[PDB]
Amino acid sequence: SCKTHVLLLVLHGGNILDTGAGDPSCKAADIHTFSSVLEKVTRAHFPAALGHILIKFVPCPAICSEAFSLVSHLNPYSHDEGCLSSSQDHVPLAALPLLAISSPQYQDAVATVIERANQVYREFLKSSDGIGFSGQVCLIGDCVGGLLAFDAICYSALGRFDFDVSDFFLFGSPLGLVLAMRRTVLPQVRPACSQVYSFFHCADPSASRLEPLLEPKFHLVPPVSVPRYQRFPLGDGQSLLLADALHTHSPLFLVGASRITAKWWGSKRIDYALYCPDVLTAFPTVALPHLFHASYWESTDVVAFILRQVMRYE
Amino acid sequence: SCKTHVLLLVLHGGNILDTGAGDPSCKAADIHTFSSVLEKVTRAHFPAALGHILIKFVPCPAICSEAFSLVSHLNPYSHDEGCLSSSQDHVPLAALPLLAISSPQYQDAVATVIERANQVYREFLKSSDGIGFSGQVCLIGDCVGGLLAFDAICYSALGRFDFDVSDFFLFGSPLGLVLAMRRTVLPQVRPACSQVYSFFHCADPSASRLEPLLEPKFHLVPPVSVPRYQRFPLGDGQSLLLADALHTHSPLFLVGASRITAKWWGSKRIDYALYCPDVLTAFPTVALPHLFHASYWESTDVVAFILRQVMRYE
Repeated sequence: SCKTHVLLLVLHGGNILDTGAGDPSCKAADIHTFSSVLEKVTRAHFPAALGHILIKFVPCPAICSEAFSLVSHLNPYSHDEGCLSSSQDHVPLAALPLLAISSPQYQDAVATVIERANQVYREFLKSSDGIGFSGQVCLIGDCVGGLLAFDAICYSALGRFDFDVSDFFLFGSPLGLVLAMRRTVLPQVRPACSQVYSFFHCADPSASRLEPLLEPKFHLVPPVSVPRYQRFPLGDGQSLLLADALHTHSPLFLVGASRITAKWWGSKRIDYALYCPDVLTAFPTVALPHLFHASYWESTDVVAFILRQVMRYE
Repeated sequence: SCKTHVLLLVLHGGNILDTGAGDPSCKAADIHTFSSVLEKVTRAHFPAALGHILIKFVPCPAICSEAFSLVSHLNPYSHDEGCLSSSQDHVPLAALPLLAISSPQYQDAVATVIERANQVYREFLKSSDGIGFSGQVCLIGDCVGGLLAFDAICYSALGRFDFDVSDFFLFGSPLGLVLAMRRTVLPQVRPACSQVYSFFHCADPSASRLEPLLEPKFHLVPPVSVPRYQRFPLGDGQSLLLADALHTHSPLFLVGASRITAKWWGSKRIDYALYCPDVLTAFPTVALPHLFHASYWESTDVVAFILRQVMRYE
């Protein structure tokens, strides 16, 4: 009945250097660009999806504001008020998410995200495109929004989203570092979703693997290489299944297989490395969080990958 | 009576990438190199100090071991067991001190350092060089040892050192980042010493200013430039006093002057930037913590500076 089969809900929190009140047009511009890539890839190769996948977004609070001010005041190099210096090659970017999630007010940002996402979902259900919706809701979190999205669906084994999450995609999010901090302070939390797919460019300062936090020996298993759309528009035929990694690397892991499988966040691999044009690596450190953030919204590699995953429901 | 007028006690904890049991000969080699620089500068320009300044060291625990393992397992790049990859330009070095001090066992490392320092001090007092000692004890902390040394002398306004600390020198220590984390979680702690001098090379990944944590507008006052011994073996004649910075930058700060002066850690500036040979900047990120760590023990710039400070007691 309903024309929308899959709702892609984007939790847009910006990147680790964003501060203050965001520009709402900037968030909408990101989503418009992403939506145009989705439509183009859909027409070229997934015509059965045309008109059936809808994108909505949720603006998240900029939880790195105070952390940015502290890091900027720690900078040994000369700089102007409210600024970093591009000469600081090793600006401590990894401290920004850690300071952000350590704030006593971080939990309030999570509660706010849940409230805004439920309002967006409810308006969708009343809209013409949402009447009679019975499909899948996938979550997409950007660099910072991914952190909030994860904490919003996590449980042990503030309210809650009004929907059940199927696929959960993370765009260059430093979640791994955050979870390493939380394990250090308080030494299983798992997300309530059908699968986690965490994308990163290896050279992104926020690139953080999650698989070795579930099973440490995965640090010796390479991340999955996402196929370049230009060469493999239909994918490269790889199964993506955890069981294939366990089977191929059985000496490393193998009760072993069942214990790892039980604690995994889905039946597929979690760590996905994206092809990184060499141009992106020619920039000073302070420019990289925005450049990597912006890359996702126009990535045909990422969009084609997402589309392939939502076809087991067709 | 006693031939030793100043005891320089070095808390040697290594750098943020050190793990496991240290090589004791390595720590002793560092201290021997430092001691030889001290003797050479002393003979050239402080002959009244010859034979009257003694160096002792205290090996500290390698509190970054577990953090190193986590960061190494987060690395998106291919690497070997127990290793970082030099291709990871933005390895999250800033996470290492933060994970280290967040461990529930960090407080036990501080207690252990206090115990070992008191044993070293007691053996010194029994030695021929220490009988009748009535002089000053200065503390020197290296990158990691500085963190432990600071927490050992801090109080609000585990045991304690058996001595009172005069000057406290920090060699490229990420204390500022640690204190920014602690202020974020629990939003005055001050060290029990006559003065803090925190040295850094601007390009050192652990370089972190402390002055803006005491007074935020100091982020717009440059750190003090340490004179190069090659050109200014006797110093450049600068007072180093906080009051001179407040006076010269009075519009920024000025009850203001008295409140800032009261919360400062001594009467002198705290942030000291060292000249950095360009060679040190030609190295990949994973090599920099050791290279910067090693630089201090052979630095005539640092040694001449230290010697000038211990002359107000002559």
